[PDB]
Amino acid sequence: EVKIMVEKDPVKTSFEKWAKPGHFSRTLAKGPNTTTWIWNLHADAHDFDSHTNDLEEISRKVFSAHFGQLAVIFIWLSGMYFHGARFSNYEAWLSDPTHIKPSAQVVWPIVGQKILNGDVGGGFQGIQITSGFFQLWRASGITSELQLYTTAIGGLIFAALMLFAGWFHYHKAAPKLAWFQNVESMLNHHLAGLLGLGSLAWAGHQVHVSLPINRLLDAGVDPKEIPLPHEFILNRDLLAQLYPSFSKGLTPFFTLNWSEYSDFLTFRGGLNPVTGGLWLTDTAHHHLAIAVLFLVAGHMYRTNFGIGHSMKEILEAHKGPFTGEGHKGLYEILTTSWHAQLAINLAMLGSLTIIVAHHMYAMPPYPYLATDYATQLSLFTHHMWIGGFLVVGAAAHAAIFMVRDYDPTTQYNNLLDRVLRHRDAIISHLNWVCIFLGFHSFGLYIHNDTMSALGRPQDMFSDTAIQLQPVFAQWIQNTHALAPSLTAPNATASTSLTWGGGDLVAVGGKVALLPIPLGTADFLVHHIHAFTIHVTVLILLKGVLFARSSRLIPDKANLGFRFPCDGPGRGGTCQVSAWDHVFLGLFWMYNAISVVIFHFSWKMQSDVWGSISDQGVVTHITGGNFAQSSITINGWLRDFLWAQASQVIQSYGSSLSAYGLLFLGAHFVWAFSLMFLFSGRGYWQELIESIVWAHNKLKVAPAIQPRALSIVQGRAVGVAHYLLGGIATTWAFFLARIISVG
Amino acid sequence: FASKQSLSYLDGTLPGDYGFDPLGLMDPEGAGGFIDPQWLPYAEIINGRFAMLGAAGAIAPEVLGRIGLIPQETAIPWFQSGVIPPVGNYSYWADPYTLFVLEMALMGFAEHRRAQDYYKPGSMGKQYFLGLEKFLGGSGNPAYPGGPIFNFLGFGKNEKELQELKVKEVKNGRLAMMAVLGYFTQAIFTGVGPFQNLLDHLADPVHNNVLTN
Amino acid sequence: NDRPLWFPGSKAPEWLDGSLPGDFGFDPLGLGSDPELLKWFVQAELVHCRWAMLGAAGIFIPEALTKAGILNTPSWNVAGDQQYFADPTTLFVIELILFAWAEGRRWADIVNPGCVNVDPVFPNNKLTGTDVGYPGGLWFDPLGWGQTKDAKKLKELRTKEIKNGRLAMLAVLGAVVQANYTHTGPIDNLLAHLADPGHNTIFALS
Amino acid sequence: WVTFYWHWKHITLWQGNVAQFNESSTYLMGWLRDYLWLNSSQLINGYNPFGMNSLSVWAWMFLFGHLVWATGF
Amino acid sequence: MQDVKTYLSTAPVLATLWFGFLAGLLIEINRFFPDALVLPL
Ligand code: CLA
Ligand code: CLA
Ligand SMILES: CC(/C=C/C=C(C)/C=C/[C@@]12O[C@]1(C)C[C@@H](O)CC2(C)C)=C\C=C\C=C(C)\C=C\C=C(C)\C=C\[C@@]12O[C@]1(C)C[C@@H](O)CC2(C)C
Ligand code: SF4
Repeated sequence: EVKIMVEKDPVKTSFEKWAKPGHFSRTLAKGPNTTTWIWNLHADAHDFDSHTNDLEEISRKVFSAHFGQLAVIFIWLSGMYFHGARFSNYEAWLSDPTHIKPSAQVVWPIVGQKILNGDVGGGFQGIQITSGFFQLWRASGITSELQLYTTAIGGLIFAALMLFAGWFHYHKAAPKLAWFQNVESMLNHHLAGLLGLGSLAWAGHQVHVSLPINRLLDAGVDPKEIPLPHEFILNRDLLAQLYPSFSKGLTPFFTLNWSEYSDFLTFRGGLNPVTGGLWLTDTAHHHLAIAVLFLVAGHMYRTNFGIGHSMKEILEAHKGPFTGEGHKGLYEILTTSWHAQLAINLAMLGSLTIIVAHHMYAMPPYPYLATDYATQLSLFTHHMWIGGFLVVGAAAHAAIFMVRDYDPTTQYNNLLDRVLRHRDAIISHLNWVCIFLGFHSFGLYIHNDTMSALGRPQDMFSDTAIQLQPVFAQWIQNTHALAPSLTAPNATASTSLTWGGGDLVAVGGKVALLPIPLGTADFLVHHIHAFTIHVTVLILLKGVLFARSSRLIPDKANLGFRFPCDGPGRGGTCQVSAWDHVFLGLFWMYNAISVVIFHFSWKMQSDVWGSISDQGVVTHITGGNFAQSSITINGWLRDFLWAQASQVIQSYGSSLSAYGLLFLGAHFVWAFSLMFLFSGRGYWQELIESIVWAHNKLKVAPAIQPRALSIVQGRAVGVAHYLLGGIATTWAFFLARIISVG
Repeated sequence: FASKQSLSYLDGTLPGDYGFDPLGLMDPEGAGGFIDPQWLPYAEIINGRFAMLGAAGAIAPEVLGRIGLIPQETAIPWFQSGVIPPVGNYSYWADPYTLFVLEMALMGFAEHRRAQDYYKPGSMGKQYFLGLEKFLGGSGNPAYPGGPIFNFLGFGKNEKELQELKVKEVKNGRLAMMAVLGYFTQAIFTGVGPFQNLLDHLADPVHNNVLTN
Repeated sequence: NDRPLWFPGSKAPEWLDGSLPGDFGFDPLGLGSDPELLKWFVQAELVHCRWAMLGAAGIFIPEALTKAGILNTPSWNVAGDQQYFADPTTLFVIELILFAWAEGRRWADIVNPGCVNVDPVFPNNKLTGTDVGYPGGLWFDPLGWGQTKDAKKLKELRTKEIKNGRLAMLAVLGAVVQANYTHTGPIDNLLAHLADPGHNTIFALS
Repeated sequence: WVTFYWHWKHITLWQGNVAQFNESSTYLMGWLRDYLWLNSSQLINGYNPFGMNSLSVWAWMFLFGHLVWATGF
Repeated sequence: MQDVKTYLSTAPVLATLWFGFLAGLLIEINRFFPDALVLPL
């Protein structure tokens, strides 16, 4: 049944298809009559399922493209490591991580840009990075530039390797469709092999090299006197000097008496009191448990060895009264369509990125991470944006599947059919709840603004006037604050310091974390978050459901997934496809994520961070003005935008000048997007004729006739420039603020 | 003759055709790349040859130095001699790295000719090899070159005894592969050569077997 | 049709046939696929191996004669930082001026074969070469060698030449690399190696 | 653009330091920092958690404008 | 080899080669002749 399947040498490697630019699609392989050929070439350059029709070639192309992407990622990683090795103040940072700003990039002195190499400390001059790579290397046990150089080379090797594979499995030994379809063995190997063995190997590295080196770094010894990471491998006695449990050998693990490993396999909440990060003796135990979890979970599905589940008997068995014929006919969907898999994978990966961004700020896993505010803010914002993009991509690919892979002749299996058969109800109720949330979230802010404007603050929705204390979040905080005493007797402390329990921790001045309060100003913004998320789901789900047909256009699936409009008739049918719904949902995703990152920035600078002095007095950065000034839009205008934007604007003539330049650059790009977002193709196509006339008058008429951008490319360009401008503006503002004041 | 069913390719032809393949790595349906049924027997053959050549040399110094024949240069562990510097190394007439590049230069000639005889059977008997152009033609299977040099004595004349010799060779090669794997592993949980492990097991197995560390 | 290759058992590529000297079928990347580029690359390699012969003879022999206690010329590395009657820029300008003429006439010979053979001052000298790259003539071939039987005395000599020139190229590149790895002369490398070929090699540094 | 130019020129004339416009307008961040960001300190402070003053109405209208403007999009 | 030259004759490759050569030229000029505001001719 399950076996290796390969077709020897299916495509001769050559340069013939390389000289003919358009070769994948026959419609544009002929040549560029007009200039709307250069555009759609790059447009459908990666539309593998559009060039051909057989799943086999599509799957082979997908495989090789994955290999190329992995090679590019490996080149990126090797470059980051080589820069940390050659142009970084890492060794100087290790001797004083609380007074040396990280930096791993230097600039050539050519045109006066030399001043971008600011004084970061340690006798170095370069741009201050915020990737958090220094903390990651300190937590990994890396303690010398040499140990970076090597791994850089290592990465490069893998890069080449990946490229080789990418060529091989398309040109010498490419599989056939029947091989990719074995999803049972694929999941078996990704659970047991990739995640399980990977976690086990990292737990091994931790428990062997990362624990003793980091412990000796916490004891205050010089990073040069620390023995090399192999002196703890060929000397169990030198390692047992810190964790004497190693003196007991590998015997406790095999006699099930491994409760004596409590030295390096701990269960302790809170953060390390000197590094402001998690206990590596805890993360080692965590990885050791996760590894065996994924390993025993990688034996569920059936292969050619008789035992195991089959993910078709599992599906059909779930078929209730309310839901027609259950999950029947879904195993046929997710093994004969690459899009219905990409949708689920993108949705789950985006949600997981959001979970990661929420967890890492609250439980700092790297030493001296919660101290460096710039890194902790960038790692939140970047990951939030990535997740917000991935979820919209999931929506788009679900729409694509519904448009050109769905068919009813087999989808009489009343689960997808049933949800398709009450879309007019799903979207109606989602619309109503969106309206309700929008009103009961934004009208409260408008109320507060009008009251504070009418000289009557006593009628506001503040924490002094009518209160809206979120009781459920407070109860959850109080419940997790008491867990290490009742509902977690073995855990020494709560999982995080953000819960109301616990106390403050300092890393030499600046504060790392403390219990976070929750008042009305948090109630309002959480409801605003819910409202924006709901509107985004509304747009995307409406597009996905009405991707096939609607009352307006009953044969929309014949038109396709991507098309501008079905005429100016029926009153007007502009922006009626699913691609246009993704276009419209990108802006609301941008809105939502921008509000989230503003929330996080202000709340952290106001109620979390700061610099404590002796006797315990702690003064936050802004001064705790979030609970009172964030209830009115004017407060977000002056106390957040106007006030905090005072660092970037006056950064000229300093090491933070590039942020001040990119502020205005991103403003220009954002405003430039409006030219494409507001205008239309006809005006520009007409205007181009009056320029072609002047060209013909002087015999400079090009042979590739200059047509204007299509109605869909205009929208694509507009949304791309809009997102670039907005995100780059927020990037520059956030960095120029937090680098100087954090 | 058991532990698997002779599905469609382990009929009984090859020397050592015990019909054992629970995964199906010789299945001729998907065969491209390196797991075709013509590369796997060859790979097993010469991996077993190298294991037979290594599982003897791993113990030879340690067992010879106990007879007092060799001077006290024979590293009682097979690994304290150059092959791994950090756990001990012996000083020879040259750097281990120049020894390594000399070994690679001498082995490139020894291996590229064999590769060309596998990929191109009749070749390596046409191009004038320097000095005495020797008759090293591909006399039959790329795993049994025959010849007046690779068969000094001509041991094995007709099909019966030659097939017996072949199956003996593949069985000894599998045994030697398992032996060198055991060397590699038990050099970690003990910290001493394999012959010393055997001696300490002969001392008393109740307190010196694997279940003591 | 019988000829030895750079890789026994392989097949010579289609664009290589052993007609031109020094041919061993070595062209993995296919850099000489079309003849329009082959007729250029052969001249490139010829001029290259000749210049490399000259450079190797200029680098290695004076170094030995300096170490042999005979000559006293400085090392080949720092022959630029010496005392000559004119600045290096002036000598370089004079070199370029003198070389423009020769290399232009050679270029015209390569592009249009035979278009440039007669002395433009005394129009009777008439260089005697016939194949591009081997200009012949009393100036470039005084001893008459070079005009012999069609093959086995000409082709043999030309391949025996390119065989030496490739070795010279490798040797001079190696001298260049060694003069930066080990900051000594190229003959000191050989001396230190022969003194202890076991421990004295490229691995004796890192 | 015309009204921005006129208003900044005359603000700097009436205050007393014409040499702020005469020197901070030749680049573009000067317009964003010395005209827009600087002259907005009493506008947005028309009302705050500490009270309100005569400019409050404008501090409303100002924000109002933005809303309507954004709704156009 | 002919198709390699044809591919190198494409629009993006010639564009990036030209713009990179021009960037190198301008960068060298500015590294050797910096802060040029008035033509001294
Ligand atoms: C796992 C990730 C993933 C994968 C594999 C795909 C794969 C695919 N997508 Mg898709 N997509 C994704 C994520 C992904 N997408 C996400 C996250 C979104 C949400 C934004 C979308 C939104 C989307 C739409 C709306 C469409 C696709 C389409 C496609 C198909 C053709 C793509 C193509 O030819 O593009 C070619 C690539 C380009 C033309 C590059 C454009 C340049 C980008 C827009 C700018 C990049 C900016 C950069 C970061 C910095 C700018 C500055 C610098 C340039 C100077 C292909 C199957 C199309 C289709 O028809 O599917 C069949 C289609 O219409 N996707
Ligand atoms: C600031 C600009 C702005 C505003 C206010 C809105 C408002 C709205 N958009 Mg929206 N939109 C905008 C820009 C804006 N959009 C842009 C630029 C785009 C392009 C990407 C879109 C794209 C877009 C899509 C694709 C969708 C929406 C939807 C919605 C509605 C969500 C329902 C809701 O929350 O109702 C709450 C409404 C408000 C908070 C408006 C203010 C109401 C005030 C507070 C009450 C005033 C009291 C009283 C009535 C005044 C009487 C006056 C009288 C006395 C004279 C809502 C009407 C969704 C929709 O239709 O869902 C229903 C939807 O699907 N929009
Ligand atoms: C010309 C040359 C040397 C010239 C030396 C000169 C002028 C001497 C200069 C000096 O005297 C002066 C001036 C001053 C002295 O005081 C010092 C020096 C400086 C020493 C070397 C060429 C050196 C050139 C070398 C070594 C080239 C090696 C190229 C190889 C092996 C290419 C192989 C391939 O191209 C093929 C064949 C086919 C493809 O399909 C595959 C690949 C691999 C791409
Ligand atoms: S978009 Fe194209 S189609 Fe839709 S209305 Fe405007 S013009 Fe008519």
